[PDB]
Amino acid sequence: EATDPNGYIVFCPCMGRFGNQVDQFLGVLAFAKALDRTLVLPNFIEFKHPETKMIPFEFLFQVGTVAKYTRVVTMQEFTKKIMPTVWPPEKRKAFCWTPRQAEPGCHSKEGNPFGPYWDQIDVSFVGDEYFGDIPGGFDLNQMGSRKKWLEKFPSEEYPVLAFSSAPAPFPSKGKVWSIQKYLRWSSRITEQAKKFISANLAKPFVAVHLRNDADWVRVCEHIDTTTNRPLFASEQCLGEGHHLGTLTKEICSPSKQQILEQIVEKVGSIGAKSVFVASDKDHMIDEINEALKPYEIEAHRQEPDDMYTSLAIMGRADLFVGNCVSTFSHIVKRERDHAGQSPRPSAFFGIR
Ligand SMILES: Nc1nc2c(ncn2[C@@H]2O[C@H](COP(=O)(O)OP(=O)(O)O)[C@@H](O)[C@H]2O)c(=O)[nH]1
Repeated sequence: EATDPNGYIVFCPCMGRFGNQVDQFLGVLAFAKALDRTLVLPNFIEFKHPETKMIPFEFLFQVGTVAKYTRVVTMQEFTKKIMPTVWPPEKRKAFCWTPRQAEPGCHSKEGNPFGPYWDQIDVSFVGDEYFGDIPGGFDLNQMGSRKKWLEKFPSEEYPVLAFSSAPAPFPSKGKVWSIQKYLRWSSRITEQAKKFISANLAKPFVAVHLRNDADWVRVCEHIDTTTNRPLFASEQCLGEGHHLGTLTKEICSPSKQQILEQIVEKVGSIGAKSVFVASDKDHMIDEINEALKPYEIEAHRQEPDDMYTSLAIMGRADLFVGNCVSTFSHIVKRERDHAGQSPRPSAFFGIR
């Protein structure tokens, strides 16, 4: 019915894959609340055979729950009710930090997933706006920055702030992690997880995330122990600014030997009766089963490995062993920390 007189934020989760998108989305939630505009829930993005698939927020997560954090609308609602009445085509401007080259601009629809995401909701942009000139950019907790935002893009002139990418830092700040208390798997996904667990995973079970597709080597080449800077999600196991210790290649990219040894250790730590493995490539089922044979238990995977059901299963594990650098693992860690009545235990490869 009524539309928000403070205006709206819509954005493309245009950086990285699902872990990346969620990580920034928590920040966008914090941003929308502080600014006090209603957030249009994004379509998440999945890169497949030839196509870029936009996934409705509500296919993955419950709107009811996220609405307990801040004012939200589904993309379906935005497209049907809000856009036709508050955001006519002549007012559709894109927002980004600073102009860049392909005439310099936001280039909000150049390439993949940029073009397809906006095509999905029949948005073409008629002009660009920049916010990078505001001191502290999208950090609304810098004194004066919020006032400056409301001065530069008032809701009367700009009913919809439409961002080329998430208006949030990457990696996420520690202060926003607990916001994923407000992300709850759709019933569909939770039921797929529950069925796999009851059929295949005698309790208590250890769930492990094996991050090992071809893009990972380069990720872990980033590690230099002398400077010990945060790398993607590493602060999830080493604390903000790595106050707990040193990021190592053993943490980022454990060897097969190290993986098997630590699975065995974690099985023994809980008297586990089964192991679940989620992986982007090599689930190591044969190697793990061989390593677990003296202990008369097995490892199990989904066939095929659906990334969302996999995250949900790892969230329900008695013990989760994740990859500390991975933002995909970070989703599980944050669910285990914040989703429930009380926190459920997590561990990571290479960290004591
Ligand atoms: N099916 C499945 N896919 C995965 C798994 N781990 C990674 N992936 C894929 O690889 C992407 C990794 O990107 P991202 O989620 O941002 O996490 P990060 O790169 O590990 O920080 C995921 O979003 C998935 O598309 C897994 O355990 N199962």
